[PDB]
This record gives sequence, structure tokens and C-alpha cells, in this order.
Amino acid sequence: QCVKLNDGHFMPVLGFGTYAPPEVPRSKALEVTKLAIEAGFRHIDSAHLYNNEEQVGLAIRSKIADGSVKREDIFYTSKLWSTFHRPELVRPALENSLKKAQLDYVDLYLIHSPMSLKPGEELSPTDENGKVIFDIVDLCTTWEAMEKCKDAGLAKSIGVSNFNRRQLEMILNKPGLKYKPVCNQVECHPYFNRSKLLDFCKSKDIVLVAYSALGSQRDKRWVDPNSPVLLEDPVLCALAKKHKRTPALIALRYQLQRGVVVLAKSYNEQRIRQNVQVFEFQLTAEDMKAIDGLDRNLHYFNSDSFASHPNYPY
Amino acid sequence: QCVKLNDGHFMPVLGFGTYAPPEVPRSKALEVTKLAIEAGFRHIDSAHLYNNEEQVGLAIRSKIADGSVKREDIFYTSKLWSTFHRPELVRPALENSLKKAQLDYVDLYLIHSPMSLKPGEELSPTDENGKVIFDIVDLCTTWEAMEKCKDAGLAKSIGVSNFNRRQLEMILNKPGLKYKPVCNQVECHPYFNRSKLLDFCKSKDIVLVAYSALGSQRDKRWVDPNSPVLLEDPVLCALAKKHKRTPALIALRYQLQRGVVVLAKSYNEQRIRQNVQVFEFQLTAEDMKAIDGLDRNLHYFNSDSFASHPNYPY
Ligand SMILES: NC(=O)c1ccc[n+]([C@@H]2O[C@H](COP(=O)([O-])OP(=O)(O)OC[C@H]3O[C@@H](n4cnc5c(N)ncnc54)[C@H](OP(=O)(O)O)[C@@H]3O)[C@@H](O)[C@H]2O)c1
Ligand SMILES: NC(=O)c1ccc[n+]([C@@H]2O[C@H](COP(=O)([O-])OP(=O)(O)OC[C@H]3O[C@@H](n4cnc5c(N)ncnc54)[C@H](OP(=O)(O)O)[C@@H]3O)[C@@H](O)[C@H]2O)c1
Ligand SMILES: COc1ccc(Cn2nnc(O)c2C(=O)Nc2cccc(C(F)(F)F)c2)cc1
Ligand SMILES: COc1ccc(Cn2nnc(O)c2C(=O)Nc2cccc(C(F)(F)F)c2)cc1
Repeated sequence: QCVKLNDGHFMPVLGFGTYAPPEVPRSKALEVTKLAIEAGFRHIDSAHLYNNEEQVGLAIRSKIADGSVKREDIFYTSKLWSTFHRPELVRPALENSLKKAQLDYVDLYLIHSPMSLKPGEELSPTDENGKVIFDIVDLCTTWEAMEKCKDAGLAKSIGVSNFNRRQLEMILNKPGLKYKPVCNQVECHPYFNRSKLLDFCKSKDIVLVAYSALGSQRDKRWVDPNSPVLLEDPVLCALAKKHKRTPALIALRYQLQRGVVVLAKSYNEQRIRQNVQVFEFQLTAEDMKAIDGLDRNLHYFNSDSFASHPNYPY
Repeated sequence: QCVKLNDGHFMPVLGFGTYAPPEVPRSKALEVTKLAIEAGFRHIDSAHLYNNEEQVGLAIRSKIADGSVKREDIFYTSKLWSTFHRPELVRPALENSLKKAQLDYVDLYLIHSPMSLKPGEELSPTDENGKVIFDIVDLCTTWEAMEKCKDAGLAKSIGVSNFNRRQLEMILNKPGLKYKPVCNQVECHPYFNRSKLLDFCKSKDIVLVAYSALGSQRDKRWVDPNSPVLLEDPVLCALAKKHKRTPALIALRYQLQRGVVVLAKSYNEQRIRQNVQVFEFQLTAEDMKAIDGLDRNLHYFNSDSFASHPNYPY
């Protein structure tokens, strides 16, 4: 099943998340994306940052070439990284991603983050003390260059990621705006359910796409170990026994019933196949209200290293 | 016990809250304020808004005159209401409060709220449609007039209420500042524990004073009846059984042990006397961590009707 976007295109409502940390050998991205397509995923989320577009692209091409799917069946997303916000760098960045993935177009191209960083060869440019150097860019001129990538046919739709309400309206109030963002991809899960931002996006016809919907990978470089584990929540567990499903399936189904497009990362064959069961069952209105009550405005991303940035989203 | 303010004065760490809704006869404010002092409260929180300074001042005068306390034993607070923010109105507002209470000085005078309103005869001046008429006032000039009240001896200390971090820094960075705010009185409780604002206040030697620390009076005009009842929270009930106290006493001790000065409203003779039991027991470090985990960013006051004010604090 799909949702219609505000530019006419369609986005599958369950997406496969492809990020894995550097400890995971790069060959795994090829194997698991193939397994994701075989299991039923049609929405595939990647990025320049993830250092896996070559392998994710190869998996998509193989499933087209072996005759399982057609290119028009697959919805592939990439993202413009934050050292490429200056508008003359936007289209070269996208053409680079296409060359690495061996695709002619991406279905969706996002501004990865509102926090511009210094242009250069390094992905996370730092000074002598490991402090990350910021760049001052008007994101409305980044958006202009993004719109040109749409008109060029290199991206079917364009959107944003990690933008707050204030940063969204800075784009919606751009003089001469040609294309609204079709979506805003942000952290979203029952401990941080974004109800206020979701209603705002609904009011402007912008899809909210949830990442870390299963509670994140709890990587210690960015996630505090002492934070509570979402998939161990007692309410999620109670509902998992009730419906004879799992806590992950409850968390995924919660998002679908509130109009949120949901991503799910797994590099485990059996869990990949399990996650497509989300279309098989249904939560009652009372179940939904009990999940609603778990909201704590707890975001797992320790972004506090970067609150200095003028465009810090939190 | 008391905490030392950054101006050398001292503030008792447990305060009595005097606000009652209009349906409560004004005579009760006199009666319960005498009961609070008799039970041991020495810090008394009132305001122009509350329409009770006459009865509360009379209660304090009665307990001095009958020999129970001296004036120097009582710490009395009033607040400058939002329609008197213009500097020429500030001292006359304090003089009027002192006349109504028949006191020679207040121990503490606060800017009640950063949201300036149109001067006039109504607490909340409204126009033809029902929208409350705002006012545009440099709050730095309001503070200068507050400083002249301390110089005259009409207020021993001065402070603010319902300020966020940015509004505090605008005062702290003011050129020619003579007196920092001694405190910021804000909504604070286990569902909205203000840890970040607390740390900032500690870093500047400003005391955080907690209101609605028992979960508010759940007035239907301001508080959604669907929000959770703080005093029925299962975690607070369990800690209450361990220490052989009550949920309210757990919530009040929680604040004292993190360096927060805590207010407690009660118009019931037994509950007024119970609340001074906070000095009788302690919470373990593990107890404090379990209360810390309740934080939800839930503020009970439905202030969204005022979200359009330039100085909206949320
Ligand atoms: N725009 C952004 O800034 C941003 C930020 C973060 C993430 N994202 C995107 O969102 C995707 C997913 O978000 P995430 O990476 O935070 O991970 P996630 O989707 O929150 O899921 C995280 C963990 O859940 C486990 N899991 C998956 N299915 C499960 C199941 N059925 N039962 C139990 N455990 C299960 C996985 O471990 P196993 O792999 O061992 O199953 C995975 O490590 C990322 O891959 C990336 O594409 C975007
Ligand atoms: N600066 C501001 O803008 C602002 C805003 C709100 C409040 N305040 C100040 O802070 C004060 C208190 O905050 P609040 O008015 O929100 O009320 P609160 O202190 O959160 O207490 C709320 C309720 O707790 C009940 N209670 C008291 N002791 C109890 C006990 N031991 N066991 C069980 N229930 C108990 C009282 O009901 P009974 O009366 O039936 O005991 C009271 O209605 C106010 O009176 C006012 O002075 C300031
Ligand atoms: C639970 O929160 C998490 C956030 C990130 C990750 C790692 N990660 N995985 N996939 C991705 O796209 C990313 C990633 O770094 N995003 C990002 C990049 C720059 C700035 C920001 C923000 F605006 F949020 F500050 C976010 C894992 C979990
Ligand atoms: C739980 O939250 C509650 C807040 C207020 C009340 C009623 N109340 N009782 N004593 C008081 O001083 C007040 C009061 O209206 N304060 C106030 C006035 C103007 C603006 C603001 C703020 F800046 F917060 F929006 C606060 C009850 C509950």
C-alpha cells in the first residue's frame, strides 16, 4: 500500500532502513537489501552518509535483472549531505549518488539535515580540537537547487529531513517557491511521537516519515546507554502477547494507523521477513491510546554536541 | 531550613501557596494562612492576580500581633501583574499591594509573567472579539523599575516568574545591571521536572522555585481533565509505601533534594499540617532516579491561547 504525495507521486508506507555501523562489512548491505525486496519491501532508504549506495544500488539492479521487480516498482531514497548545501554543489552531489548506485534517477532526494557544514573533502570537517566546523547557508537557496534537480528528472520528488516546524515554514514561505517538500523524515517512536509536528505536517500536506521507529540501534557514539530500551517497554510487550505479534510489530503498526510512513532497519534475515507482517493485523483504538500515553519527548540522538549551530533542530 | 539568595537574603525552602478559585470565599484565605503559619510554614506566596492580598496580609499581621512570630520570621511574596509592566506603573503597583496587605515591605517581588498586557482596569483586557490585548514592553526597563523598588526598601529581594532561558539571559546581560533576579518561579513537577532550566539557573546562582509541584488544582478553565493525575502516579504511590508517607510528600521531598524551593497549596487543615512532614525523611539515590524517569514534558496549564505573544515562554 502507498500514500499519494503532494506532487502526484506515490510512496510505499513501509520502508527498509539501510544504515549499518562501520563494524558491519559492506557486503551485508547487498545481501540484506536483496532479502528486503524478496520479503516484500518496495521503499528503500539510503544516503551519501551511509557509505553503502554502491551495494544498495547493486541489490536493486539485481532484483530488476533477475525479473522479481521493475524499476517503477521500487521507491529509492537518497540524501544530500550537509557539506553540499551551497547550491552549486547540490546537483553534482546527486549525480555522484546516481553514479555510485548505478541508477538513472532517485525517487526521493532529501536535505539530510538543516545544519550546514563547511564544504570540503571531509564528511565531518573538524578543527584542531575535534570541533565540527559550521557553514552559513540560506537553506532556501539549497531548496532552489533541489527544485532544479526535480525539473532535470534526476529526482522524482524532493523533501527534507530533521527539520522542525520553524525550519519547515522557512521553506513554505520562500518567495517564488515552486515545489513544497513532499515529506519531513524525523525521529519518531512511542517515546517521542511528534504529535504536534505531525498535525502541522498534515495541515500542510507533508508526509511525516519516522526513523528510529524501533528505538534506534543504540550506537554508543550517539545514544546514551542508560536510556530505556523501547522494545522492552512493558506496554509494548503486553500488546505483543495480546495480538500474538512482537513489540517491534506493535511499534510499526502504531505509526501506520496514525498516518506516519515508517522505516525499519534490520540486517537479520528472520526479522526482515517478520517486519512485513505489519500489514497483517490491526490495533484497536484503546490499544492506540495506551501507546499514545508512553510519550516522553525522549530523543535517542545525543545531538547536544551540536546545539551551537544556528540551525540546531531541537 | 533556608537557602541563601544571591543578594544575601534567605528564603525558606518550603512555601505555602495561597491561590484559590473565586468559588472559595475570601474568608478562607485568612483562616488557612493562619493555619499554615501555626503548622510551621514561614514562606507565603501571593500575588495581585489572586484577589486575596488583604486576607493573607491580615493573617500574617494576626500571627505577629498574637505573639506567635515576628515579622522577620515570615517571608512574604507578591508579584507584579502583566498590565503594570510599563516602568512608571511598577512602584505604584507595589505600593498598592503593600497597602492592601498592610505590610511595610515584601520579602520578594516578582514579575509574574513575561507576557505584557494592555494597561487598564481588567486583569485581562479583551477587545470586541474576545482576544486579549497584548502590550509591547522592553522587559529590561521593567527590571530597572524593580531594582528601584529594592533600593527604596519596599522589596527586600526581586525576581521573575515564568521566564525561559533566553528571557533570563536578556536580563543577566543587560548593561548596567544592578541586581540579578534571585529566583525564577516556574511550573515544576515529576512530569515536567525542568532539569535543563534547573542546571542553567544553578550555573547563574538563581534559585528555581517550583509551582504546581503537586500537579496543579486541575481547574477545568486551565487544565485538560484528561491529563494524568500526578498524585495517583503508581511510582509515587510505591515510594509512599516504602517511606510510610504519602505521594504528595514524595513529590515535595523530590524537589528539596535537587536544590529546588517548593510551594504547596492546601486549604485543608490536615493536609496543611502533613506537608511540613517533608523535613522528617529522605529519598534514596535510587528513589530519586525512579522519579527522574517520570519526566514527560507535560505542563498542565493550557497556555496555547497565548502562543502568539512575542514573549510566550514555551
Ligand atoms: N534522516 C536521518 O537523519 C536518519 C537518522 C537515523 C536513521 N535514519 C534511517 O532510518 C533507518 C532505521 O532507523 P534506525 O537505524 O534508527 O533503526 P530502527 O529502525 O529504529 O530499528 C533499530 C533496531 O531494531 C532491530 N530490529 C529490527 N526489526 C526487529 C524486530 N522485528 N524485532 C526486534 N528487533 C528488531 C534491528 O536490529 P537487527 O538489525 O539485529 O535486526 C535494528 O538495529 C536507518 O537505517 C536509516 O535508513 C535516518
Ligand atoms: N507564578 C505562577 O504563575 C503560578 C502558577 C500557579 C501556581 N502558583 C503558586 O504556586 C501555588 C501552588 O501551586 P498550585 O496552586 O498549582 O497547587 P499545588 O501546590 O500543585 O497543589 C495542588 C493540590 O494539591 C492538594 N494537596 C495539597 N497537599 C496535599 C496532600 N498532602 N495530599 C494530597 N493532596 C494535597 C491541594 O488540594 P486541597 O486544597 O484540597 O488540599 C491542591 O489543590 C499556588 O497556590 C500559587 O501560589 C504560581
Ligand atoms: C536516534 O537518532 C539517530 C540519529 C542518527 C543516527 C545515525 N544515522 N543513521 N542514519 C542517519 O541518516 C543517521 C544520521 O546521522 N542522521 C543525522 C545526521 C546529521 C544530523 C542529524 C540531526 F539533525 F538529527 F542532528 C541527524 C542514528 C540514530
Ligand atoms: C499548572 O499551570 C498553572 C498555571 C497557572 C494557574 C493559575 N494561577 N495560579 N497562580 C498563578 O500565579 C496562576 C497564573 O495564572 N499564572 C500565570 C499567569 C499568566 C501567565 C502564566 C504563564 F506564563 F505560565 F503562561 C502564568 C494554574 C495552573
